[PDB]
Amino acid sequence: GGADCGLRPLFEKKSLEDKTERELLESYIIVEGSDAEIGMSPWQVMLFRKSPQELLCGASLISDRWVLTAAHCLLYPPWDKNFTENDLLVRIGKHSRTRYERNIEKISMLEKIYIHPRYNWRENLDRDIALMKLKKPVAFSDYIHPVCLPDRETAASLLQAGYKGRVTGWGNLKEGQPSVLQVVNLPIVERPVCKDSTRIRITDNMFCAGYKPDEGKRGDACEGDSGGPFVMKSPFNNRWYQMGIVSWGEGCDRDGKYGFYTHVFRLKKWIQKVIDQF
Amino acid sequence: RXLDYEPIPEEAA
Repeated sequence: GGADCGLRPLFEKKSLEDKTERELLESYIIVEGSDAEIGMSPWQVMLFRKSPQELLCGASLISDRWVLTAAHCLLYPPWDKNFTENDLLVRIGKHSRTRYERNIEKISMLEKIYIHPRYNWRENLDRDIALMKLKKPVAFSDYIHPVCLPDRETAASLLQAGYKGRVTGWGNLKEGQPSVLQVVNLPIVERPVCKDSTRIRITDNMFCAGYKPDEGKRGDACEGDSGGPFVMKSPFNNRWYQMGIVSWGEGCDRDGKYGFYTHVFRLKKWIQKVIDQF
Repeated sequence: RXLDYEPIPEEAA
């Protein structure tokens, strides 16, 4: 599925708007977040561990058989993490964090994991992206629906400083755990400001988002949220597009610090290549 | 950064 991407069954399809999407549209020219509405992010996936039944990361549904996530969720040698297909399972259609949502959520097994060949875990998590092929296709519903991958023009017009995006996840609320899916809308920040906030070498395959100390507002992703989607609603065709993947950050919601995200469009050719061969 | 659950019944794994 991908022709009906980005149009949510409970919102766009019914001409209903969620509580905070107007905030995103008005800007076009999880710590400190809030509870998500039912069906607000039908592409949100939970990367789950089979051994100690645990939440590992967020992820996103891009088609009936493909899930997108951060490569650090699967491979991060500094912490002795190197997961294979059989160590994990994905839970799609969820709202509650801990509860097995009977008749609503669907669980899938991984058939193959693809990590970007030039993923730089040794230094700055450059090219922090990974694809996962589901063993069997998932059926869409009111709570399960894929998000769109951006094209050159969508990336060009939407990826601008000041424009707000949305991050969702079941991660930590502070640097305990939420009962349900959290959501926070954050503005994209100027590259110079991103660079000047850290000693880490940032590349073109990343972008940072968040409020500046003087802006008053707060918000950020945190542990448990990584691998999750950073999405924006296009004001041209009303579809939701995934512009970033929650990558890294120095702490959570720290003043003067910003969350970093994998630049999905710049790595799109790798995505297409993988899906077109496997 | 960097990277309570109810068990899952045998309806997948």
